[PDB]
Amino acid sequence: QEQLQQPGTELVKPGASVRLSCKTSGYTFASYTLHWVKQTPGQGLDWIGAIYPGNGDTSYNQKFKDKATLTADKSSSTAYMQLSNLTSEDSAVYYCARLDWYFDLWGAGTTVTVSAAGSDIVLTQSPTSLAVSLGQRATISCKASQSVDYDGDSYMNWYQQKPGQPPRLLIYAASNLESGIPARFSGSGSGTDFTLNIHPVEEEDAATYYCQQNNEDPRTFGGGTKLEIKLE
Ligand SMILES: [Cl-]
Ligand SMILES: [Cl-]
Ligand code: NA
Ligand code: NA
Repeated sequence: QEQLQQPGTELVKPGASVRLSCKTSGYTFASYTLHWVKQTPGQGLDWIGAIYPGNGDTSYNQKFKDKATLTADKSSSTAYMQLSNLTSEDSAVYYCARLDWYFDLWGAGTTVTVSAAGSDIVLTQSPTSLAVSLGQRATISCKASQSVDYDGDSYMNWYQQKPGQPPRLLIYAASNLESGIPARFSGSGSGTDFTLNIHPVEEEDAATYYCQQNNEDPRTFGGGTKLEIKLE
């Protein structure tokens, strides 16, 4: 089975550097781009950059160009991201993943806790949290600052992250259910406006949902919507 394995936690000091690892298995490491993603409560997910492990070629989001360095070690099938000059602003969970929807695969993420006691497309989700009773409908909006469409296809996906589990693809290209996702989920929209629907909601559906566009670089994500069950 294909896996990306990341250590759970790194507790680190301001000003230090930390090297995060992503040990891959179950597929040819050299042949698939790997991406790294930062998660925070307020900013949702941020695309850091990506590496093609076969040759080591990298691309970085301008905002992380000095903070992150991506490398790949083909002899151990492991990708690494160094974060340098740590500050409190680096405390976050960092995932490695294959982000193209057809190869969707996520590691469980490494929590990096920096501890000292002392024209990109913007995606806006609405609401950012909601509680819905069992059996009822959850509806969540994602709006982009510019169109994410090309040739009649929307380059926008939705991701779900259930509590304690890695993120996973839920809907790709606006309206397609990923394999294995239940029929109670549905997605609509085009251009700049998209909507996720879940009905009837079940307990398993409690999760954080994120939209993402990959029409233009850098790939960007919404800030996340946390759905809970409203106990009745
Ligand atoms: Cl809102
Ligand atoms: Cl269902
Ligand atoms: Na391998
Ligand atoms: Na596939």
